[PDB]
Amino acid sequence: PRKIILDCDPGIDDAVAIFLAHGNPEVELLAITTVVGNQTLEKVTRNARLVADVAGIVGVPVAAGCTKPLVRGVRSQIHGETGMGNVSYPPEFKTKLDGRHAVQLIIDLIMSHEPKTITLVPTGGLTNIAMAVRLEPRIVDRVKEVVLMGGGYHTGNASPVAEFNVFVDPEAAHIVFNESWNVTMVGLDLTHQALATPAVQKRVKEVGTKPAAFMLQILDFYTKVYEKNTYATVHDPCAVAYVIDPTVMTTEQVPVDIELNGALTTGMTVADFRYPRPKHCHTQVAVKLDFDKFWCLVIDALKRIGDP
Amino acid sequence: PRKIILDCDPGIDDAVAIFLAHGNPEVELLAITTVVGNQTLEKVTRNARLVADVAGIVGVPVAAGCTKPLVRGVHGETGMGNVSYPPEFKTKLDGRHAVQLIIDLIMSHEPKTITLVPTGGLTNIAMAVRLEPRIVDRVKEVVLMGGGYHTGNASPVAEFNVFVDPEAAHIVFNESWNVTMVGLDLTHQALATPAVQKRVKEVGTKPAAFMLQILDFYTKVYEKERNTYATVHDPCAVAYVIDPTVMTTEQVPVDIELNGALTTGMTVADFRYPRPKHCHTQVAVKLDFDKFWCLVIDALKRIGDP
Amino acid sequence: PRKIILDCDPGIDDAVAIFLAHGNPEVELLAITTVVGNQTLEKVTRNARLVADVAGIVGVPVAAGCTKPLVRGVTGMGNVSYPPEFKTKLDGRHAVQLIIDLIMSHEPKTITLVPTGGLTNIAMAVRLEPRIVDRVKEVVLMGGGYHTGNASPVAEFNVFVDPEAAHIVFNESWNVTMVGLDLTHQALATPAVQKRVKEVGTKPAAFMLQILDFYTKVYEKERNTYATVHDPCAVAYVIDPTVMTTEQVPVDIELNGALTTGMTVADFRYPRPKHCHTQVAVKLDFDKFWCLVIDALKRIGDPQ
Amino acid sequence: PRKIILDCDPGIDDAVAIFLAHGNPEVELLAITTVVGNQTLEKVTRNARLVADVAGIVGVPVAAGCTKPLVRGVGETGMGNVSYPPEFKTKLDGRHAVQLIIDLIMSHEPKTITLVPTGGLTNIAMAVRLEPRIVDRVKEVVLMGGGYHTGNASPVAEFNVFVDPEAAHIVFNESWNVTMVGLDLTHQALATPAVQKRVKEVGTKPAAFMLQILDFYTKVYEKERNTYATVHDPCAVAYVIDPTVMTTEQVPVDIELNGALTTGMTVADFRYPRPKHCHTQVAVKLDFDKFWCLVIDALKRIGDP
Ligand SMILES: [Ca+2]
Ligand SMILES: [Ca+2]
Ligand SMILES: [Ca+2]
Ligand SMILES: [Ca+2]
Ligand SMILES: [Ca+2]
Ligand SMILES: [Cl-]
Ligand SMILES: [Cl-]
Repeated sequence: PRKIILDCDPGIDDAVAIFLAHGNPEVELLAITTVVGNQTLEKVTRNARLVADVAGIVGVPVAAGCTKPLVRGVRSQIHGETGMGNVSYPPEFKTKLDGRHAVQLIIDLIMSHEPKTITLVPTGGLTNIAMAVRLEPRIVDRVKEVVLMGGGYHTGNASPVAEFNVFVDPEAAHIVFNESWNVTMVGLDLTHQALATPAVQKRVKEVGTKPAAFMLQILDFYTKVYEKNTYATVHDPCAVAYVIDPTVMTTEQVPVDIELNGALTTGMTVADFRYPRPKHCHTQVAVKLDFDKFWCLVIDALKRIGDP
Repeated sequence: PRKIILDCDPGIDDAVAIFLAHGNPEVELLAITTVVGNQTLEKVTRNARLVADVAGIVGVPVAAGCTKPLVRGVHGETGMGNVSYPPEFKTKLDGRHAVQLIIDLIMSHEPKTITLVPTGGLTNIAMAVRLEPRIVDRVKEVVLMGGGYHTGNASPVAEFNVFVDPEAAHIVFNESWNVTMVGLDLTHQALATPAVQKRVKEVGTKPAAFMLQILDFYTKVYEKERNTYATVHDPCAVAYVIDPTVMTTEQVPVDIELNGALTTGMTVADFRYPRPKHCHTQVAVKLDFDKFWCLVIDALKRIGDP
Repeated sequence: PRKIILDCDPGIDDAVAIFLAHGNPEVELLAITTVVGNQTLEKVTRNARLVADVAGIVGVPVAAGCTKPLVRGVTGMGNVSYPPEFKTKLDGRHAVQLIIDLIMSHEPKTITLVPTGGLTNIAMAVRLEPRIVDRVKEVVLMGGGYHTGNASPVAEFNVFVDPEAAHIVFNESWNVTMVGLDLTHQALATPAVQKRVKEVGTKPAAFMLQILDFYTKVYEKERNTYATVHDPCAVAYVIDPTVMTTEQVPVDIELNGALTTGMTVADFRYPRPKHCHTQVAVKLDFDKFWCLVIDALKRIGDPQ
Repeated sequence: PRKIILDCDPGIDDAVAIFLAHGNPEVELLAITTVVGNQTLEKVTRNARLVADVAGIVGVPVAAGCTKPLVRGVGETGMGNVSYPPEFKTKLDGRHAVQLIIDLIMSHEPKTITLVPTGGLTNIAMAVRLEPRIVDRVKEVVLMGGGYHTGNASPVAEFNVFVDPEAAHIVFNESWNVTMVGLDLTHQALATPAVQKRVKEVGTKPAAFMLQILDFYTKVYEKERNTYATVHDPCAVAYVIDPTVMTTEQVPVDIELNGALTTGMTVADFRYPRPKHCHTQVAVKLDFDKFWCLVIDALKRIGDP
């Protein structure tokens, strides 16, 4: 399997990504690390433990990371005051909180495993990844690659041109996108295609298990968020899906940089589609989703998880 | 006919726009005004007089405008694209600065009858707006070639006409008048394919040969910027004035980035929903390719050999 | 006398500048041109005509200029009332065109531009007729502040209200003297100065005292100091350059910064450049400055 | 003694700061941590170990920190014209400077450690974001950097802030108390011929080391000067030793990150009315004779180790 670290801020779609990464046999979750986002670090960390309980994830450290973006002030109409819809939390989690800061855990894991065996899969702001890069620069060449859900070369949500994960910590994104490692940006241009349509939702329900139920409950809290004018798009699992099977989406190799200064455009992932296209480029952007293959991967992972 | 003022920086694109405006029966050129860009004001004013000579354009003042952008600073070519200048131009230069000519024409003509058609940097337009604010409500509308909501050429995200004077663009886009942005998203479709160039060649007149010669010169000069055939840009704005069904448009808020490290000069269009009901700006989307080239070839035919 | 064009946004301190320019014989006022500032162009143009009425200024065109800054967004004078009709007529020309016309029609190097408001008219004139730049003698402006701000921690009002226009002016090749806040915060209207103004005993003196009393109330309330009169300092420099010290240093205008937009950035590092077209005013000769102001009020007297 | 951590990029100024902290009885060095600046992290770390050897500093961990700024890109022998020894006596702690800083602050009682940065603020900012509890636990920060009316790296920016403006913005916008000893203060710490002769008369190896390297860099950087050579970084240590060595003013101070001309400026708001609360203050006027007395005294107390 491909070993991954899932760095996230759950978050309903982060939860679906955790389910996909756990249930699919082609990826091995080495850790779930959390970062401040559009819920406080405390809240998304509680949510990550909740998702890990529901999916019965054992043997995988869950470590809390950065409580604040690098430079920007902290930034919930999407995922709830909870971060996880209207779900009931247990009195007690089975999933313990690792004692390490996520940044130290990411470093420890990368430095102890063989080179080029871990893929980083960030699906929140990039603060933890950037901190780890600056605290231990040797991780950059040791990582296999980075596949992040974030950005948008021609679509914004947080602003006309910026996507939330980059927008909440542009400086951290700038750090991640300007290191020499290979980066795949699974941005809004891709993830707006990952539609949780009624048909897809019925297939989710036909699994008939506690995680499928949890998922559709949080997902129609999400669906009523996205109605108020599309179906819920489930962004973050798209990044995990690419690690499972890169043919699930097309990509294009182009330069991508992060705007830090502009009054209208801070947080933009500026992708250069001009000619000539670079024949060697460490960044690529995702373009077209294979919708059927993607939803097949998500439903297969739910079936595999069963009822822990 | 639609009266227009063509503010430009020829430029092969601007030359084709001038031919289209002059040849097409539905446009009345009131002036050709020139502006600095990546070429100097003096060079493009010489080019504009060459274009006017070749098309036989009489009775239309040609006026030189701003020599520098508002705030920003800033080979082997005989004449324009290896077409020599005559020893002296037949077309004279109007004595007035383009900024003053634009004001004078707008204020002296009845209201809501003149369309401004900028196809270079927006410096003259912005100067005229700040010097005589009454022109804004008096102008029918503005149809400019420039910008790009998901495209760039000067940078990954900015187009030349906006990039060379972002401040002037910010002025033009933030006035209350109706603005149609015919950006690179649209003009990338106006490809001068081999079949199109054969039809141009078959017009068989000196302006057609002039257009093809200069287009070829610039197709070779800028070969490294393309993955397909040469395109023409600026005439698309004139075409929109002639027949607005030549392209589709979407009403959307558009603003100009002025202080981005990577994005200065970007036309930032907000496509998010909900889209505002009343937008004074719209962006051009899809070109009617056959109709566009039919208009261009028709204008050349009608110009004939002056 | 040195011919000047006084470009202003009255404004009590602009009023004092107009009085100084009119009353002192070393300067010849060719025009008073107005520009939008903190008050609208219409309002400061009414104020300029009022000030011209009060001082009996005749033969000097008063021309209204730009209604808006280049790019940025935006019961007579203090408590004096306007007359029902001004004696001073509003010129028909836009200030930008009047500035161009005067410069092009006079011999080269005979006119000094004295801006004491936002620089919008000056910048427009520069871009519309670039020949004025080499033709102007120099520019002496009240604006900016190399180590002092008021509109922000680091920006002065006149530059802050139109940074792009200031950038245009400071980056042309003509000679620029920046009389900024570092200098003008010294031009204090102390009780002794106000008593000497009172004792001139003319209607223009009493006008200046009334509006500067309106000004002292707001400077005590908002800055915890006596009233400073900024704009006449720039006129004073044209009258007599020994009224203040200057230092020749590069100066540029910040346009982008989140904290520093509008700042006049002066480079005091060594080595200094041998050829520098900008200089900044530093130390005011207080007694000489206020002497010049009082002498001009006495010369105007109670005018025709 | 007041416990400090000296986070630095030696650097002859930093060397004098280290000598002053080591020789003066009022301060106790808990650690010397290094950060990239104008010279590479590797180089200034070799320099720090050289300085520690020369001063005979034992029992004080020397730890290498960040090799790059947070966001921005980056006859000499060893240090100036002093060659390194074949092996240093002073060993490198194995911890990253950022982890040593956190460990020291978290293991000591609250409000007993003063951070004294004299290089880019990258390590400090990283430690803040990795372990936010350090911010309330630190007694205060006294940094050499910035310039409210003076620049060297640009017309308005000082090198330490300019090399990592983002890390400065982090350090200046935390709630802890910050004293900025900037160029407006330090341009006064002149090393006049009188001072240099007195330093020479101390007659020790550290004194000759300081004079030799300062002379080297004074010649190399003398067209950028209108007067004698200046020491900068020890002024922050001097403040910790005796706050009356310089005057201060409480004013808001922020860091410009997106200016065309002004990125890296410490923007100090001197306008009235001054705010209710200020957690930052700037140094203004130096007690010249007391500062140089303190430096020469530290050199005498160190002796020849
Ligand atoms: Ca997420
Ligand atoms: Ca053009
Ligand atoms: Ca004024
Ligand atoms: Ca010690
Ligand atoms: Ca240092
Ligand atoms: Cl003269
Ligand atoms: Cl000075």
